[PDB]
Amino acid sequence: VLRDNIQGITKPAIRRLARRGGVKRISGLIYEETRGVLKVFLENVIRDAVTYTEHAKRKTVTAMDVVYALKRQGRTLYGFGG
Amino acid sequence: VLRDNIQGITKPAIRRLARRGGVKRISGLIYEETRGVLKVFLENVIRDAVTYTEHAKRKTVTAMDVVYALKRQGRTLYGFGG
Amino acid sequence: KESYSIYVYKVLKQVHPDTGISSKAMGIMNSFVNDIFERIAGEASRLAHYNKRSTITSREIQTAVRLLLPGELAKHAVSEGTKAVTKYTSA
Amino acid sequence: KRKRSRKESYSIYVYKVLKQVHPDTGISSKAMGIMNSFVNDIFERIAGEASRLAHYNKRSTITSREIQTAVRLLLPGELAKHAVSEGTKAVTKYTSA
Amino acid sequence: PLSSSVPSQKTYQGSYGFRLGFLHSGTAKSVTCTYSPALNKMFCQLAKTCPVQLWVDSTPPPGTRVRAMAIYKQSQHMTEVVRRCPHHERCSDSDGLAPPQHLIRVEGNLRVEYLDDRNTFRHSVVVPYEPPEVGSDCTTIHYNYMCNSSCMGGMNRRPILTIITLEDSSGNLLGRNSFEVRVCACPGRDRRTEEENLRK
Amino acid sequence: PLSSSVPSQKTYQGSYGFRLGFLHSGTAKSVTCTYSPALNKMFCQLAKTCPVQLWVDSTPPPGTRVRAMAIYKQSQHMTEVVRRCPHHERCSDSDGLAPPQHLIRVEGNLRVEYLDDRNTFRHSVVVPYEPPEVGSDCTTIHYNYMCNSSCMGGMNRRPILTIITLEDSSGNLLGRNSFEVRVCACPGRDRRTEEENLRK
Amino acid sequence: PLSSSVPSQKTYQGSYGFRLGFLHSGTAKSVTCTYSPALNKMFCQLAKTCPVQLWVDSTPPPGTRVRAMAIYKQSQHMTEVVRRCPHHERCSDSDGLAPPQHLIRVEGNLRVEYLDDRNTFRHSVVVPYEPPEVGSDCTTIHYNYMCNSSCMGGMNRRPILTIITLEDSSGNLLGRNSFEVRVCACPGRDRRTEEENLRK
Amino acid sequence: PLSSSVPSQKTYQGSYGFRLGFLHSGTAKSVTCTYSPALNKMFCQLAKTCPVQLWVDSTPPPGTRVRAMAIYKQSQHMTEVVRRCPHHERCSDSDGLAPPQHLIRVEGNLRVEYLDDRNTFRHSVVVPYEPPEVGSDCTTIHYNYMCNSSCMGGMNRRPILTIITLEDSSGNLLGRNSFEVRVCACPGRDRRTEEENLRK
Amino acid sequence: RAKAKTRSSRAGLQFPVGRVHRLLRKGNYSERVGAGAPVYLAAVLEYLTAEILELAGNAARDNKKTRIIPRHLQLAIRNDEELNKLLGRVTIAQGGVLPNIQAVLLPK
Amino acid sequence: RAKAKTRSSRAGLQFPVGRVHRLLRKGNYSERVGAGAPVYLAAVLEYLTAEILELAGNAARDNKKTRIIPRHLQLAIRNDEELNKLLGRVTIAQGGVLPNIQAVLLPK
Amino acid sequence: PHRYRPGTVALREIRRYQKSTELLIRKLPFQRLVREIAQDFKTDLRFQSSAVMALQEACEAYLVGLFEDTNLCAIHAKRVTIMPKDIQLARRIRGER
Amino acid sequence: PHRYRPGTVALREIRRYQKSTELLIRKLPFQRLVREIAQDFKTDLRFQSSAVMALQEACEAYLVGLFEDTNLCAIHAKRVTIMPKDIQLARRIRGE
DNA sequence: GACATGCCCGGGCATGTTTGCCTGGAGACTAGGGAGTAATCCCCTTGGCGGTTAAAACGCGGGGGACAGCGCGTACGTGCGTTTAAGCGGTGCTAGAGCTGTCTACGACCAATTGAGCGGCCTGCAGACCGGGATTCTCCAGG
DNA sequence: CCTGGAGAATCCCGGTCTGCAGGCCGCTCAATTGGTCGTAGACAGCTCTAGCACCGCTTAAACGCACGTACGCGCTGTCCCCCGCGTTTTAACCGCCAAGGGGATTACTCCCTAGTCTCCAGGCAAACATGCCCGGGCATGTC
Repeated sequence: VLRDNIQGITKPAIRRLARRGGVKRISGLIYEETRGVLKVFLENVIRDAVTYTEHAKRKTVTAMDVVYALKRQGRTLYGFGG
Repeated sequence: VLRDNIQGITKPAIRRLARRGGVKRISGLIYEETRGVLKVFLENVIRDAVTYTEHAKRKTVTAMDVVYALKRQGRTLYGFGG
Repeated sequence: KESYSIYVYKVLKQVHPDTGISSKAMGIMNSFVNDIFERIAGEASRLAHYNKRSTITSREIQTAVRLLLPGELAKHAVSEGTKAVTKYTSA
Repeated sequence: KRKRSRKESYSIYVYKVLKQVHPDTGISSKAMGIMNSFVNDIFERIAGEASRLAHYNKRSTITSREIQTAVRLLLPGELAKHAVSEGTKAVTKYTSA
Repeated sequence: PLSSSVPSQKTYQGSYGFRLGFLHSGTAKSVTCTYSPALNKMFCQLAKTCPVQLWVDSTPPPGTRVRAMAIYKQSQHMTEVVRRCPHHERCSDSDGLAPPQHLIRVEGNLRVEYLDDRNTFRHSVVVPYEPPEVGSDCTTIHYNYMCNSSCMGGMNRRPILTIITLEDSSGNLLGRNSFEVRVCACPGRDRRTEEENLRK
Repeated sequence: PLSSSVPSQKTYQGSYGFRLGFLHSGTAKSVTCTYSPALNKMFCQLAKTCPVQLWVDSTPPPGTRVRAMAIYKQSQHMTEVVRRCPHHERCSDSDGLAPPQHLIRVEGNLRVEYLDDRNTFRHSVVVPYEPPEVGSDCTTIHYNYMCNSSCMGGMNRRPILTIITLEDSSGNLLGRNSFEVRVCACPGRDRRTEEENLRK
Repeated sequence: PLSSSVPSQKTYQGSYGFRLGFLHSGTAKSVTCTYSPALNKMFCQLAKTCPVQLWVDSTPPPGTRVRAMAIYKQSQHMTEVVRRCPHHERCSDSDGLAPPQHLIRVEGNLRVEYLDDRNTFRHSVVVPYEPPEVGSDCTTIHYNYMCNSSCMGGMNRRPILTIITLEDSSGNLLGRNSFEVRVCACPGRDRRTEEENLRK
Repeated sequence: PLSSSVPSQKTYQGSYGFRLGFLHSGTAKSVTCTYSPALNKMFCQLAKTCPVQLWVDSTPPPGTRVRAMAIYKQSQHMTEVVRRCPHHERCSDSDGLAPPQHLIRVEGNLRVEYLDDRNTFRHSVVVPYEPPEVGSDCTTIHYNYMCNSSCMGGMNRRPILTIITLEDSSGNLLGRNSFEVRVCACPGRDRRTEEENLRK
Repeated sequence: RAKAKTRSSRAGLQFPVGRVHRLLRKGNYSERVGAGAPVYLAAVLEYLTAEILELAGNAARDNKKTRIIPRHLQLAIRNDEELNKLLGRVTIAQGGVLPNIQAVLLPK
Repeated sequence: RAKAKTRSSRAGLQFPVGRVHRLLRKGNYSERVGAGAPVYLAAVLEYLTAEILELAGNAARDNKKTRIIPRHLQLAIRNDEELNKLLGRVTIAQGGVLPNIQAVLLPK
Repeated sequence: PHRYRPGTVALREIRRYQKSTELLIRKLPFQRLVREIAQDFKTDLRFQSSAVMALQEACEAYLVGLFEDTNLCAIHAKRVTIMPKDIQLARRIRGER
Repeated sequence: PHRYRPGTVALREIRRYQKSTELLIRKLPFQRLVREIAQDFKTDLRFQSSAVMALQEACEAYLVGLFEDTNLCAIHAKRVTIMPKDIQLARRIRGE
């Protein structure tokens, strides 16, 4: 039902993310490489979040499921509970 | 009672360590920079190890104290128990 | 669930009486209190396990404070924690 | 005048499993110490993660489901598949035995 | 105003067995006076005749007199002197014998005396007693009420009691009787309606 | 008593378009006040509030005063001075500002004055004038009547007309308006009834 | 303010057997007054009649006077003086005989006196004594309370006790009796309410 | 007492777009102040804080002031000075700045000015105008009402309007607004009842 | 049966000691908890809470804002060297970053 | 009393089920432990133990040794990316390193 | 005409985004990406409105931290333009993959 | 005469040490270094023989792993020689 | 007889205080954990002597680091045009969240007995040494 | 400069010899296992409700695409100096050996602390108490 949404991360979106990090000049091959890295990170977090949802026997993913998924990877997140 | 033992880490010893890391050519400024990094590593590990020793009110640093000190810093050590 | 929003607000008024807190800024503090709580309670739990002891005293928390907090913050925290227990037992 | 206190280690079971994959291969005490640290480590991870699963879900008992979910969160994808299979057989057989 | 005392209303027949009596008028729309035995309550209009019979077992001695006075039935209002309301006190309707402020008046008797007590401020009308004539066993006196029960300021819808007393020369008490009164408009209507609830 | 003349009730707006206005109160059984345009008649309770608006095409000069006076609407009784009945003239209900015998009063206004003419024998109450806000179109005055239209001796169920007159600081006539009034116990019930009687 | 002492409420009949009495009124929602024997408590409205009987085995000597005083029933408020609230203290409702700040009054009687004690700050009203009728067996006095029990600043929703004391010419105590009182807007409803609660 | 004039209540935002603002409080049992936009009416407790924001499109000149005066919403009661009741006028609850008789009080402002007009006897509180602090869009004033709407003698269940006028140093009018107020014991319970009745 | 005293006020702290005594004794942190253990930890959490709020307030005054927001908590954690270690891997919502620009990128 | 039978025998495992049951009850992991909990965990620990020993034995044969030493455990773990990730933060005593030389350093 | 020299506009962007705090990835497209990845593991999965934001803030915080290190690696080689080598090196040094 | 070109023996040492497992730093000079650092936190401390070995295995494993990253940083800069700045970058990227 | 007019009772809202439930702290007793003492004795510290590897030192010279120059290509900046993300609605219902009942489940204890640990010996593997030679690396002629 | 042959050095292989570790056996105590009992955490069904999902239209901020120019990266050459390799000399580490006793450990006894159980006080919400207002019906005067 969903396809090619990875392209939604447009080039300006990758620029602004690199801009906040101090980047001044970017090459063309950075965009394709960035999307590949983004998917791996987002994918690993989703698999862990869904794993908690399945254990809880729910059909909806809550914020806490994402917090626990990030936390165990050394990504303690504040703001959405804890 | 004792001073200038950091110099004990002779120059050939730093070479052999770099050899395992695949280093083929070393510069003279590496030996002074390495001794600084090695000292910081020991201070953090030794400080935590002594902390576990003082808590137990013991006067001899055992292997378990070093294993615990290394573990919490994100580096587990197998072989010396624990 | 029980939140520390009432106490995080009082502490600020004792430091900056004329300032407020936003809804999100308060939620961040709640996650901060719980995080630091789990670390100290977690490390203090292992200290009692390593020494083959069951009860968690003020020493297990004091040592856990040194292992977790840096050198500067640890000493100030140990000072406050010592007075709180020294006053409680003495009163 | 006791001689020594009582200890415990997996050196007996690590030696048994070794002769199931290589019946004609030994293992040194140094290599054995590495295996003991490995078993104790993996145990702390699973038990540590299974403890939080029961805490988040507000349960007070650790069942085979908490361990099964903890294994899927710790081990990689491939090792998790085979690990879950072996665990499923043990509980399945133990219930029938 | 207010009086310093309250007259007496204790029924007293006396040695001569004094008791009252009334006629048997109807209850039509055009009736002036009518008495209700079941209620001991007279229904009459303003300033009209009110025949009242005087029954006695024996004839009192000569000089006996009959006095009539009105008081408020309710105790809290007894101290208030029953008089004509401020309106009917100012209007010009005096018969030359009754003062302008007296409520009760006796008609057809020249020997009538209206008393305004100096010590009690009460209004009363007195007439000599006469034995029954030939063919009657009771003497009749005709009274007149100069204010409706609903006159504001006077009675003000408060029911009253007409105190009839048989007295001697020195004013002593020979017999006393009383009965409720309701000076109103259209009395037959009221007596009929009143007696309809009586049977219910 | 009877007056030697009859006040002129002819409407006179004057050089300032002096007129009157009233509110839109309902007709509840015991509504304190209520005005009927179809009858130009006011229905209020005794001693209660009586709102009356003042409409003018131009703001009169300062010092202008408003006087109120009562007369009988029926020509047969215009010569009689409208006064409280002998009953309500004797009771103690003076607010300190109004004499006892006066029928009309004004509440809420400190600068009120009551007059008892020596020649015509009429009563009246006067109050200064005040303009409304630039957005409003009339100023309201609140009166009080101290007798019911059915007060025997006083009005005696005879309708009355409250004549309002705008006057300068010297008392000269600037304007004049009037309106019928009925002081009763059930204003709304009576207004609704009279309005229904207007159709019936 | 607060008084220096608390008047005694102990019942004392005396040599003349002084005892009180009340009537048998119904419990209509808004009955002006009514008494509850089960509660020994009176329920009345503000400024309305309150009959109180006087029972005695023998006629006291002449000059005897009856005094009435009010106090709070709750022990934690007995030391306070029972006075009218600041609101009903300013309103102009004096009958000419009673001061403004007195709670209890007597109607119908012309020889009434009101006292404001100098040492205790207590208020009270006094009236002479009168014997009953020949056939009667008690004398009735009619009091009037000038504040509701809920008057903030005065009683303030706190019950009170009206102490009646039979005293000689100088003030010596001949007899004493008391009874709780409640000044409310719906006496009948309130009596039924309390009596219904008493069933429990 | 009474006043000699009636303040103005005409809405006028002026050149600076003067408008009022209120917080978005709830309607629980523990709410002390809450504003109902559907009614333009505020619900608050006695003596508690009542924040009132001041919104303007542009900053008025220096020296501008803000006056707050209460008047009875009903015309017949406007001339009556809105004051505390005789009870809450005698009790000792003054904060040193506000007189004992004033109804509205401004807390947390030393430049507050309570005015008891000698020519109109009106009560009012005035404070200088100040632009919003850094990070705010409106200026907030803290008011306090010292009597419930049901205080007998004072407001006596009569609604009141809170006239807020923006004026310069010379008192000239720059802007004016108003909103009804109800000082009760249960603001939340009362707003629910009133609003729920508005939904019906 | 003397009147009660909240164990938090009994130690001069603002955080609830009673709650910490329940949390430490649950979640399977230990078999037994000492009477002085909750008091000690409650004071530690209160101190660290005051440090962040104090630094955050100063960050708010720098922007002349009368309220603390998530951004002010970020600057307070990253400017302080010690807090940057205790909270080095923490991610704050709408925290942003510091205005750090490498010198080699600046113009010249 | 009947002839007892070890729980590990019922599950056909080599590791002990009784010992794992204790360590689960203690250590402050939870208040209660299910019967099927230690049986499931004992099977997982036994599997991972066979994976390392199997690869270690093969590494020992490559060096013509008939005895596993820490050096063989190291080579076996790193040659399997799955175990390398599981033990990516473990230091093996006397384990050594892999013989990896960057191609850019080789001569020509 | 006028045209800002290359690099000047980039500097003003670095300062603006480093000073702001709002999200930089469009919310809706990211929400579809999260569901396109989750469907591969389980169909009919629902997400809370807060759960999606928790993922986005974590991803942006990761990429930003990645670009910072990627920028230093480019400076170490005395380059100003970042290239895939800089990203791969930074992720390799930290043991990411 | 006979001798090799620079880079030959240095490369041959890489194969030799990467194949072995023993320690590459002298033992006694390491013990005095640990005690010189330990006395700063507490005086009169004692160590077990195994405790010191645990520190060496941890230090060598750390430095060796640090040189691997350092070598990559040097290769990234198109160099072969490692420089002090190469070590600083590898540490900073690792949050040290 | 029909109508006109006022007062009493009943109903229902309006308004403030009393009563009931949940959470945290106080008071008291029982059993185990912790503390202290006495003792053993294993392990760390220390010092000696001799042998020797490893470290230190100096020297030469080649390879790699470095700076400077030139080419051109990839990137940035700007403009116009196209797209769809945000916003603000409306509508439906799935699924989260909480409650109440009941049961199977694990904790707990006691009694019985096998598994695991420690201490005690012997052979095979691994290490060490010496000689042979096969492989790797470097420099010199030929083309 | 490129290719091939010869010399030199290192590494690998094979045989012999020696010492420590691995593996096994025997014995003893505690822990695992059996089998009862008890209490309740968790499953289950049930319900209400919130929050998510879907759809629509409108605004316009953001994303696409295309063109123009230039700073930037890359390759090249040429210094030159820094590090490697080698031999020589000096220093400290390893090894084996022995002794002293401080500190960790174990065992035994006693005292204080924490857990468990029961009861009271403060905070929050609903019910009761009581004054005020409106309408209906009857009472009573007028026509």
